[PDB]
Order: sequence, then C-alpha cells, then structure tokens
Amino acid sequence: RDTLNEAKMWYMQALGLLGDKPVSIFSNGWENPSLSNAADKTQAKQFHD
Amino acid sequence: LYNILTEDTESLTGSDLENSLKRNFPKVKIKDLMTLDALANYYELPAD
Repeated sequence: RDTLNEAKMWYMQALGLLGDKPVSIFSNGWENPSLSNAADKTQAKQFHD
Repeated sequence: LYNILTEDTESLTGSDLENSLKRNFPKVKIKDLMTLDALANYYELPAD
C-alpha cells in the first residue's frame, strides 16, 4: 500500500515536469488544398524568401 | 436536471436570455468559460 502511494507521488512528479497536456487543434486555418495547389514552386520560393 | 434539459432555450431573445444565463450559470463568468479548458473542467469531460 505505502509503495503504491510512493508510485503515485513519483508519477505526479513526472506530470509536474510535463505540465498541461497540449490540446491538439482540429478546427484550423487549414483549408483542404489541391495537390497541384499544395506543391507549387512559388509556395516554397516565397517561404524561403 | 430534467428541468434544465426541458427548457426552450432556443429562440429566446431579450432580457429573458440574460435571465436564463443567470439561472443556468449562477457563479461563472461566461467570458471565462469560453475557452476549451474551462469547458473541459467545468463539465468534467476531457478536452479532446
């Protein structure tokens, strides 16, 4: 029993290191693009520019 | 809870909207509840 409370305090310390679980967004500015539109050469040129 | 889920909250305008938000949410700030963490913790369901 006491070693299970030990287990709980170790995992709670690990959760204290990690913190708040990041909520993954799904409602997003991601439109659904065309594969022709997604792979434009200008779309990487402007990015690295 | 049946009296909560019974209410005709749809198509309810005017000050009766303010009265219904005051009844169904007595203690919270609605502007504080708008975020997703508040809606996860307030109703005790995971944010996913």
